[PDB]
Amino acid sequence: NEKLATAWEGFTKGDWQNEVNVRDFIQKNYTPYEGDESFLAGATEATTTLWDKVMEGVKLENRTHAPVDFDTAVASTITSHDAGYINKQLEKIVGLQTEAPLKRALIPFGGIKMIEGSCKAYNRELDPMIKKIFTEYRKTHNQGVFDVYTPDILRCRKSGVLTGLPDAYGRGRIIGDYRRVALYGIDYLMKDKLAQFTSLQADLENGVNLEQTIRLREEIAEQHRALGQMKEMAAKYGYDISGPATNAQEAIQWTYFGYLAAVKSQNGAAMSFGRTSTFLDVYIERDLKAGKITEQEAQEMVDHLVMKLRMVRFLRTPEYDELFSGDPIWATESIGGMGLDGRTLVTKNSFRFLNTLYTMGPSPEPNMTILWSEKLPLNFKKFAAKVSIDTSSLQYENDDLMRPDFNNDDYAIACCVSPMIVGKQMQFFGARANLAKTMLYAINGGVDEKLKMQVGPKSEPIKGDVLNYDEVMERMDHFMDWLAKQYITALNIIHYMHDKYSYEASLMALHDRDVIRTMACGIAGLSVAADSLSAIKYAKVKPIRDEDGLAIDFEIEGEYPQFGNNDPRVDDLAVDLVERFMKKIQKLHTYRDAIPTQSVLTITSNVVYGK
Amino acid sequence: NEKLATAWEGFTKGDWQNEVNVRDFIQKNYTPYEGDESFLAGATEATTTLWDKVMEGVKLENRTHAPVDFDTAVASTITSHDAGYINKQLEKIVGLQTEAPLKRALIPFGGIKMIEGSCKAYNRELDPMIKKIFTEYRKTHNQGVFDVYTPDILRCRKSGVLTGLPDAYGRGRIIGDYRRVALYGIDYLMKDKLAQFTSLQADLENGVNLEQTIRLREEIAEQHRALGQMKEMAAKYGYDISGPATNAQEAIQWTYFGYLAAVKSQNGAAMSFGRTSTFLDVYIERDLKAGKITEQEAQEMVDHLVMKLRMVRFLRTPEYDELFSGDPIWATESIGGMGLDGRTLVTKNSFRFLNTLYTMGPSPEPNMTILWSEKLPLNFKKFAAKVSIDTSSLQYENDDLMRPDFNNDDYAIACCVSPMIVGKQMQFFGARANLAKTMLYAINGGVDEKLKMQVGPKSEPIKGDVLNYDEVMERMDHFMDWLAKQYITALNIIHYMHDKYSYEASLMALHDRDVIRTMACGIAGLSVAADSLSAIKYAKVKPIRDEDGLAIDFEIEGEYPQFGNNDPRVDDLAVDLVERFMKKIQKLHTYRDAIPTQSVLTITSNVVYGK
Repeated sequence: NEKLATAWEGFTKGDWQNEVNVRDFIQKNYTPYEGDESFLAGATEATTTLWDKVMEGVKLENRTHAPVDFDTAVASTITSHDAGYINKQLEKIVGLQTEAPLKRALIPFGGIKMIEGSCKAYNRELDPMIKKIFTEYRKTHNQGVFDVYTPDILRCRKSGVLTGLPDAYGRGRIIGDYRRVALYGIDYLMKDKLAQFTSLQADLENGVNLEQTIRLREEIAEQHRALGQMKEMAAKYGYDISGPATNAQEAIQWTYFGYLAAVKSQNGAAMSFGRTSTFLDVYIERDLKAGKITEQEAQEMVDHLVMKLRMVRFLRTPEYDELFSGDPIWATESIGGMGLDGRTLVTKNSFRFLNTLYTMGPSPEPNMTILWSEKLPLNFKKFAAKVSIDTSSLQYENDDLMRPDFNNDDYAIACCVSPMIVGKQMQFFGARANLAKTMLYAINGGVDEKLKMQVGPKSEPIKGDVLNYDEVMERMDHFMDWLAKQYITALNIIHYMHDKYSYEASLMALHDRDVIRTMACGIAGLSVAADSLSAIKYAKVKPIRDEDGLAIDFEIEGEYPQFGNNDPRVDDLAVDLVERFMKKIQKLHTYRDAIPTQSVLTITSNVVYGK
Repeated sequence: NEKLATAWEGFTKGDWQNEVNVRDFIQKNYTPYEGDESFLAGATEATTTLWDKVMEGVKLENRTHAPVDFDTAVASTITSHDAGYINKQLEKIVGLQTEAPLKRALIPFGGIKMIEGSCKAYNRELDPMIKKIFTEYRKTHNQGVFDVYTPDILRCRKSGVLTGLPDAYGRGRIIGDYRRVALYGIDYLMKDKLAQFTSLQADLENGVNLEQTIRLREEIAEQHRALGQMKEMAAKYGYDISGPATNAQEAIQWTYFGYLAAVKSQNGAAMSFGRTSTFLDVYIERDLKAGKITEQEAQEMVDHLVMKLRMVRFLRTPEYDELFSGDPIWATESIGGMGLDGRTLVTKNSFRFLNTLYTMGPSPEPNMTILWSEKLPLNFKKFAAKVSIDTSSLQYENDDLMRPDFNNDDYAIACCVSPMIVGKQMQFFGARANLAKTMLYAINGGVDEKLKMQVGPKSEPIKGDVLNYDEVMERMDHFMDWLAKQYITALNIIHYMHDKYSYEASLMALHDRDVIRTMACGIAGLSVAADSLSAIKYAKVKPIRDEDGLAIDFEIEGEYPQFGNNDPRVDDLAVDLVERFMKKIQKLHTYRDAIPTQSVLTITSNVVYGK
């Protein structure tokens, strides 16, 4: 139409011009780079003054072991907060979660009891109103879940067999395609969602999957709505993103706004930023080959961009705060990799992103993992190696396994869960089922002796001396049957509720209509379970019981292979264990039919050429 | 328990003591009465002073054509309001919706736009907060529906083919069994709901109907919760209803509290009070045959009871206040009838209830319909007749058709919808589909000649200067196909949403676990459609056309049989029409599988006995 023309200028025509197909875009006109870091540009006085200003707050957090500041009366949404800056006139890319830098907000939808816990712990008071609103009017995810939980699930939760269950707040391991905002503009994305909404009208009237169709429709309505609040939010910062980004600054700013909306409305742990570097590099490259921008100017926008990314915070409590234990924010950016066609996806921008670890120093948070492949440009390989040595801040993943695995070169990383083709997959974060604890309970009739609690079904402890691997596994297998039911039942409830009371509209609005859902399951204490199993069949494992007969400790006469030592008879037990569980799980009904998956253990065949 | 023990003092054993079976109770120990109104007792000075006090407010409403007063900042719930009285020292039975008599409240869950409309119309201002809460935090029924509605449905609503759709507030034609509160006490009902909740565990874990089981569980959790807030509410009025009512005053007060909770949390039109008179009469009879109470004292409690019932109000808008199309409150009480065993269910209380039309004068609101049977005691028959002549306030229904029809003697009336066996049935209020308009559109190619807009699928208007019954019906039948899909699709959406955003927890908490749901469909303009069809096949109907060849009127030449008057050649058309539609409808998928029903036209083969 009107806008498209002005801003699409120079871009090699392709499907991405007809349907939301970011992937085709990038592939159609991005510039693979084999050069080296020489072209790089250093920091800026603005960038440095800004970073130092922020650093103040960080130092304050470390020293305090608490948030700089957080709301106690405002319920965050995409548009609840006014614009907020570190230094208006100094920022090239703008946008914060609240009005003040590092000031954490209240995102009540996940659960109110958590917010109370935060207020309590960091010694402040929750505005009685906010509590009333999310107790009597708007039910929270947390509350909804616990209303449906079974006594047994609660019981498993207490013992630890099931752990890390996202039932108190954001489940989030969702990667919305934020590049869309930039590449298409809100208006185009909103019209698209209307076509999606309308495409469901036949099924609705025909009664084909009635209730699921009604749900998908309401969800899309909310997506639409969210996209609209996105413009409102951006507007508060003097920007109108209704149309597609024109220059490299808007491209970056748009993409970030899409993410800012996510970070203002949801509080999940692994809301990856996605695969952006290369995408944005087509906008930067363009403005360079035209004289509109300067390489140092570019670097500066990137520096301000990741700077914000370093600033995203979430109000937690001591336990869950990234400080003590607590999973960190996982704004992950996947870099480089190779396209299915063989060309590398490494771009100038790739170097630019890594460069931020120099310009603004080393930082873990804008968690940048490299999509490593044996065929990445050497200069790039070397640089990463250099950067890693100097900042020890980069992460890596084998692109040579994933690319061919998904048969897609546009996937992104999401922490502690399988990768996802951006905008095409939705992954329900399951937590972890502890197979180590499961094994012990199996041995002890379902009881947790170090707690004197009957967790699983009542059965007889393993009698006799010197544990017999065959018997132990027989017991362990029947117990894994039970555990599979508890675990999947929990996840079924958790995600039904999270979809109802905390639908990630702003992010789902940046996914296709029908996304592939999977129940990302996880396992805890696998190595410990494998070792214990090993010892049982390669040594004299004399159980050491007590008054009641419960295995309290274990004597091992002999030697056995340990986990992490590439020895098959253990790595085999580990593998066996995993598949046994997943096989058990996969026989059960899962909410919305998301297929159970796992990423704790991957198996494969790879040819290594020597000489 | 001790509670039950003393409370059931004298009551005949039965299944009603080991489970919630109000029906068995009543049947097991109630006293059929064949006597006459002589035992009746007149009003009380308290009752009269109270009524007059109230009458003030009524006169105020009539003269003002507006509510006495209504909240503008408080969101009503079961416990949001403090106790409220007319005269705290005079009242024998207590409880009001808000703090002040006839002061209407805000029940935001159904939809906020309606509340705004009320504030606007009766010239007052809605507290900006309440609006924010039910727009950004808690989504309303109304909003949810309109997010899913199709453009087509919208057209039907605007043209009128579909009318009275409950998408702006309470659907309500729900009869919660309020006698339970009295007969069992809250604690017993709460424990019972926890057995119901727990009975769903197996299905949940086994994945049998996963998502429906999760829903039923959350719904029961809410029922439980609601029963709990019921105590809290009653507590504010100095009462503890955790245990079963002991005397006749508590029985009445308990039952009413159950209803008060419904009227404080929901705003549907036909929330019948149920079948209470006879039930309560076993409590009154008991306290009489023991000297604890006096016949005049009894009458007084009843007078205060129905008095409250006369006071229940709901904030609406002009176009929906009782006067205009505005459906009235339908606190209906079903009286008398016969039990399956032949004994009459008419009791001394039956007369007592009718008596309130004398003691406090004639009133339409505590809509008392008599479950008439040829076998009711003559004295009673005469009295009703007398009362009707003097107050013209009684309603009647044929018990001889319903009793045998449901094969149940414990059903209750719900206005403009089929009867329901108390506590066992849930009826989704569908509105009315206008078959008259449907017929005209059929004749006119889908065009509404009045608003000049295509509503149904485009087709050619019937050709010719004279209409041919066979052709008209052929067109009418294909059009009814379309209408059936749109109507049922609308209802599907309406009730999915109403279950999500306005679940009648306090009432559903007084129903069994699994209730039979039906899509109570209705028809508008049937007589008009029948007449028109008649004329087409028994006369000469020539249509007067407009510039687009649409029939804007008709000239009839000759006489045609008219509806009402038993001429079967018109009434057969009406019947044919109804079943044609219902047959069409019943082929479609309905939400939660509620079976479509209708009560606009009943067909019955009746056997009489002469001599």
